[PDB]
Amino acid sequence: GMNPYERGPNPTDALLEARSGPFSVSEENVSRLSASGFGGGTIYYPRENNTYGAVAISPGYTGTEASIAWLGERIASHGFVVITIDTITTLDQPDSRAEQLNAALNHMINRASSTVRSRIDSSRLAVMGHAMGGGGSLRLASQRPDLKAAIPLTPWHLNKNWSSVTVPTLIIGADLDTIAPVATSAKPIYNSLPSSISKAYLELDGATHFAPNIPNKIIGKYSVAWLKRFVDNDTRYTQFLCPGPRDGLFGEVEEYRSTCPF
Repeated sequence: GMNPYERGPNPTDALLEARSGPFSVSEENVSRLSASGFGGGTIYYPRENNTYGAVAISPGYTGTEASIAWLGERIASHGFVVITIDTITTLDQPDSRAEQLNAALNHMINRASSTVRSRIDSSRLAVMGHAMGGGGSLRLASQRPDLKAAIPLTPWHLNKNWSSVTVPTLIIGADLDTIAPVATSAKPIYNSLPSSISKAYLELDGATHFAPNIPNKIIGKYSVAWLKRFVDNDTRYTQFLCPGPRDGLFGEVEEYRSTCPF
């Protein structure tokens, strides 16, 4: 098609809500010893002979790669090369996690096997992270306006003012989070982002701080729609983001805000 970055079948709610997307995925192990500037991890990549955008995902404080593994694989299965990382130590702070997200992106582009490197369009990169890892994704986005998307999940950073970020950013909050409360963290972060960038706020209903650490159909669906729209420029996914998920009785979320139209 006209957009050279479109991958996969035309989307539906059911296809985005499924446990796995349409792309067969393989894994490349990144040992802690092979990793420069992060703690190792796993690269999930589509076996099909396309090039895809690449995504690095960081866990949060005391969290391991296993706390975010499901989301990396799910996203990769919709047509992305995704690394889920361990950090250098489990106690690393958000700004350290930002440096490690950068190191993880660089590893995929420079240090992985030719099998992985040949499937990456190194010009189309995104970052994600849970909690302090979401704070890391915000810091790195602020330093790297070349990134195509950022998805901070139940994020925390010391700094809530990310008005300098121009990367399309989807903030995911959890209404029952007591560890990084949306009242003091996710919502101040989201409202700091400029009106003039592509951004959205998605607050999960009945959700704790740890909602991102188990398979979650809503997180999977809208993370994939966000990356599709902004890493792939794929306007087939605009309809999922704008006006976006409904709230209330038959809805998907507690609250959704956006700078739609995209």
